[PDB]
Amino acid sequence: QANLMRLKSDLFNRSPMYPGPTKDDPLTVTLGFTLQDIVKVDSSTNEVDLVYYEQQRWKLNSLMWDPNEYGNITDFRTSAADIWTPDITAYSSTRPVQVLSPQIAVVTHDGSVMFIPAQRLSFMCDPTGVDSEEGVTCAVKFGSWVYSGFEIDLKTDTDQVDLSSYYASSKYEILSATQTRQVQHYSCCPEPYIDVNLVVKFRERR
Amino acid sequence: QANLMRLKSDLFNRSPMYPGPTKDDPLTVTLGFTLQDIVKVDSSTNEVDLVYYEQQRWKLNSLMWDPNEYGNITDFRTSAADIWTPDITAYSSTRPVQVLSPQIAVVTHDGSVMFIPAQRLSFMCDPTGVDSEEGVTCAVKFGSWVYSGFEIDLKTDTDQVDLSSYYASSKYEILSATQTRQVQHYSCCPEPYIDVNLVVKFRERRGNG
Amino acid sequence: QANLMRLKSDLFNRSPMYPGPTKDDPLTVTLGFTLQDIVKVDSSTNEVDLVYYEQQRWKLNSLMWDPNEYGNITDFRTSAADIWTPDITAYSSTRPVQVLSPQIAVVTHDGSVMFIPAQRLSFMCDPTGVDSEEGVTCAVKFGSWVYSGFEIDLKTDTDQVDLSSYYASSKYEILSATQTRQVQHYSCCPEPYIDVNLVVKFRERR
Amino acid sequence: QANLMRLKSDLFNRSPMYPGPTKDDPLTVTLGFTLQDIVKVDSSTNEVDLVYYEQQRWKLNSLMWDPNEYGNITDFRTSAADIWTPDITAYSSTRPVQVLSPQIAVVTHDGSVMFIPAQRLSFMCDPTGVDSEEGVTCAVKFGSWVYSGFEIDLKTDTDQVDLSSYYASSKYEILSATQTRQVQHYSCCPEPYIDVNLVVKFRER
Amino acid sequence: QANLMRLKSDLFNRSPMYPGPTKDDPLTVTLGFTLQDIVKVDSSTNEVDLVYYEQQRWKLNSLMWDPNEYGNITDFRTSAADIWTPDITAYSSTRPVQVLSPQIAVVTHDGSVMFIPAQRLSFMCDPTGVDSEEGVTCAVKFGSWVYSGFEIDLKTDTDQVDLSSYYASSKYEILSATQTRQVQHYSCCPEPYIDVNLVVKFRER
Ligand SMILES: NC(=O)c1ccc(-c2cc([C@H]3C[C@@H]4CC[C@H]3N4)cnc2F)cc1
Ligand SMILES: NC(=O)c1ccc(-c2cc([C@H]3C[C@@H]4CC[C@H]3N4)cnc2F)cc1
Ligand SMILES: NC(=O)c1ccc(-c2cc([C@H]3C[C@@H]4CC[C@H]3N4)cnc2F)cc1
Ligand SMILES: NC(=O)c1ccc(-c2cc([C@H]3C[C@@H]4CC[C@H]3N4)cnc2F)cc1
Ligand SMILES: NC(=O)c1ccc(-c2cc([C@H]3C[C@@H]4CC[C@H]3N4)cnc2F)cc1
Ligand SMILES: *[C@@H]1O[C@H](CO)[C@@H](O)[C@H](O)[C@H]1NC(C)=O
Ligand SMILES: *[C@@H]1O[C@H](CO)[C@@H](O)[C@H](O)[C@H]1NC(C)=O
Ligand SMILES: O=C([O-])C(=O)[O-]
Repeated sequence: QANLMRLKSDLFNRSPMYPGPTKDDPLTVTLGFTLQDIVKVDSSTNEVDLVYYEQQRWKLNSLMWDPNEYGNITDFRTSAADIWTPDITAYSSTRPVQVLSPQIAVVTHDGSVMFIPAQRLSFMCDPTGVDSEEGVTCAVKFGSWVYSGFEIDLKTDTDQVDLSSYYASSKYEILSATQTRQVQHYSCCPEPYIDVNLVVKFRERR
Repeated sequence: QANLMRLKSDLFNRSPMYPGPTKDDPLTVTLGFTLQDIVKVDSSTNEVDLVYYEQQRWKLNSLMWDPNEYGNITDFRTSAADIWTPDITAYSSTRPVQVLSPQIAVVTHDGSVMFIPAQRLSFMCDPTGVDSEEGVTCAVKFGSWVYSGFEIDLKTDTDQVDLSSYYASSKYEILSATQTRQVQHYSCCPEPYIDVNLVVKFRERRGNG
Repeated sequence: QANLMRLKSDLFNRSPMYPGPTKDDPLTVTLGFTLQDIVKVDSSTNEVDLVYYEQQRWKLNSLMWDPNEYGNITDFRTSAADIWTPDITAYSSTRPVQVLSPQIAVVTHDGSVMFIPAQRLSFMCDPTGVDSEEGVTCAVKFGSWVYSGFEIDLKTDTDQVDLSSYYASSKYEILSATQTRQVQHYSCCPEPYIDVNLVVKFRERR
Repeated sequence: QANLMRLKSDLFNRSPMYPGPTKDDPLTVTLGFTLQDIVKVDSSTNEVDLVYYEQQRWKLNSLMWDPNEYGNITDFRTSAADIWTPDITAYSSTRPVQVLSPQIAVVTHDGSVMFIPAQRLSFMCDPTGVDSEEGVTCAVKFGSWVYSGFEIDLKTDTDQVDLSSYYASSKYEILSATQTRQVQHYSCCPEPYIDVNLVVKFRER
Repeated sequence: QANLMRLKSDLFNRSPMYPGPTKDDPLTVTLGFTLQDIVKVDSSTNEVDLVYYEQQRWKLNSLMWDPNEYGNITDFRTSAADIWTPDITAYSSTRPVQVLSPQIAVVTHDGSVMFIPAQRLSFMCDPTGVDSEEGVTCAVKFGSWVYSGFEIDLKTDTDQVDLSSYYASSKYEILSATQTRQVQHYSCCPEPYIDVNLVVKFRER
């Protein structure tokens, strides 16, 4: 309708696109995971496949509007191609991430943005011992590929992974799943990089 | 020809694209399934592969026209890129959906749209006992990913899935299948979300009953 | 060369694209198949894989020209993305069709268009018995996905599938292969739909 | 830098794109193969997988220039999307060809173009006997899909396939590899079609 | 924000895009590898699968700017499609390379560009004997596909591959990993081509 069409036009067609965060105007991205299934374990390559969805949240000044000038609209759905999105990357993936959900985000009038992509990820993980009582632990770090802590900081609202949608007839049951902010120093690069460490302990269901 | 070119120019070139539904102007989408084949079952990963086509139907005021002004055209075929389509998503898929049919919809002069994508889906299903007489039951929810019940509502014209085109020499025979509207509350989000729940009961092709 | 550049400019840049057939201006598409190979049979999923090319031919008034006004040019090759092409679809496929030839068509001065895509198709077929003398029969319907018989009719020039290019060292030999126009109704839709039914009888090579 | 930006602007941004060859102005494409590996043999489906690169060469008047008018530039690299390229197709492929090299060509001042795509190809081949001393022979034709011999002719500079880059630890050794022009008639079509027939004899190492 | 939007507009919207290096304006690209995992070995096809990231660095005058004129910005992140990038190719790949990281580079005020793509590569490698204590050695050359040594030269900062992110529970342990500039003369082409040779010696853990 007319009001939403005006708002989208005023936000996206007038200005050039947001060029991303800088040292003077840094950005904090909130991350959270909802784990749906450990689909597959490969003991001959030490790869494990997860299905999850990842809640991403950030805020920009350039996406603010006054609701009363646009028919009391407080939020709207928009294609993720119309906006900047953070370059969050699994640091130990072995295949390109597969997208399982529409590339659509929600923008709120205060400038906040929320994007919740469902994904299937293959990553490095040794499953030896998964058929035992103690189970096995594996971890994967999620963070910006190209932005140091001076441009992108991360945090979580909770260190507990949401397990309320976990597939009840999975081959594997979860013993614990946590999501924790940490600071990393890489050999390539003298600046600190932030990531959220997803740590999942699991075993064969029996 | 001339009259259709004129109609498509007037609908798509003059105005900006429809920005999707809102709370003030919500939308109801009708869904229905025609199940063609259960292609395979993976008992080591609890994945099942379905081939089906999915009838989607909705109505917009912005796609209305008077047929008298356009050579009595009452409908037309158009690329699904030319129009908004609902973001209907399987909630327990394990692979991206594969598209098996041309991305083309039919628009009618009252503003109603019909779009019938044929798809192959891998989703989460435990096939233990599929080789029994009783068979196994599995389910997958289809609904909007991003829109709550305040912007998108769903319904079916019937709760009976169409099985009249099911592949007769499939490895799996279908005993029954239903498609039912339901309301969901996810822990991420306070608003109700609407889905259609596809339930399929099946077993390895034998037989008895 | 100057004449062809003029012709293509006059046909494609002076007008909007052809919007496809209608009830008032319907179209007949001629189909024929040339079967190259039955590559693979999967008896665990009842899928079979063919390689073939599919001659498509139709005629539009909007693609006519006088050869004497364009240096006696009687036909030309053009990208299939520059023209409308029919949405011919296999009705029992189990995977997206794979394209094995360049997406180029030939337009003739009478307005006729010929497009001959080579394809690999996986489709529903029970191969049980293929290792016997009687072999096995399988079938797949090809037709428009969205256009009824009132907008697109189909026909064939012959009911015999061309086997003159069939791979002589294939695992499978062809006993017969036919292509036949059919009409039927679907529950979705009030009008009849036209298809061409590809019926192939084959057995393991002896 | 400035002289190359001028030359490219003058060749591509002025005139419309080359519309391909015609009966009045036909084109000869030179083909040659460099075989890197026979990677895979599937005896259950009679498919074989090659990795190779394929030298394609042709010449157009609309790509000519005088070096002296452009800072002594005698050739340049450009995206293969910026130009027309020939629709050379394997006639017995069973999968889409996989592209293993960047889509960049080299244009020279006489109007000649050279494009050398690296490719992995699955094609129809019965490998029964590959484990013997005699080995097995397999063949695949490369030619235009849509142009007859009246618009596109083919040739080779040599009948021998270049084997100097063949992988020394491949499962298969090459006994011979030739590339030969031939004329073909298909039942679809009354005109002759030209192809280069790649014939490779090989056995297990 | 305002200053970065001005700078990007001034670098990418004012001028035509860089047309790549020439003989009069050659370019040197620095390469370095960080090996993360030997994921897979296929002893029936002699293919091996590596996961790594590859640091690429080069420098262009046309990407230079004065920080004082742009709010003291010394560098910025930009999409790799907005800039020219070198066509670095693995010369013995058997499949298209898979991209595992965002296609974003960092440009610095002196005109230097750094791009560090994460990749998965299948390449030709005989793994027979990987289950022994001696292990096996494999090599793959990385260089420009279309530019000779007269337009693109390569170098490394160090001969030693970075193994500090190597997956500790990999099926395979690394015995050595080096990256070495070499000069190649191919039978197709009479000019020298530069590559960096990645040599990895490994065995089952
Ligand atoms: N300040 C700079 O000039 C700069 C900063 C960062 C990079 C950069 C770093 C990286 C690495 C940091 C972490 C660890 C591996 C990968 N992600 C990737 N891509 C990049 F472009 C390049 C140049
Ligand atoms: N009111 C808001 O600001 C809002 C509303 C909806 C979302 C949103 C929700 C979702 C979730 C709802 C259901 C359950 C999981 C996924 N599908 C996905 N993507 C989204 F953008 C984000 C923000
Ligand atoms: N008259 C209309 O409003 C109309 C007509 C046709 C369609 C339509 C039909 C179909 C079905 C007909 C055949 C059988 C399955 C699929 N192909 C697919 N896609 C479509 F858009 C939709 C609406
Ligand atoms: N003269 C014409 O009107 C004409 C000429 C050629 C074609 C054509 C031929 C072909 C076949 C010839 C060879 C054998 C299989 C495939 N390549 C493919 N695609 C085409 F468009 C169509 C129409
Ligand atoms: N000067 C020229 O006319 C020229 C120069 C280079 C090429 C060229 C070379 C190559 C080869 C060099 C290395 C060895 C195999 C492949 N990569 C690939 N693609 C190309 F376009 C073509 C023409
Ligand atoms: C928006 O809010 C105002 C203030 O409460 C109200 O009067 C008005 O009816 C609302 N709706 C529109 C469409 O303006
Ligand atoms: C081109 O080559 C000539 C002859 O060697 C040389 O004298 C001249 O300086 C060159 N011109 C340019 C513009 O580089
Ligand atoms: O004539 C036709 O082609 C028709 O009516 O479909």
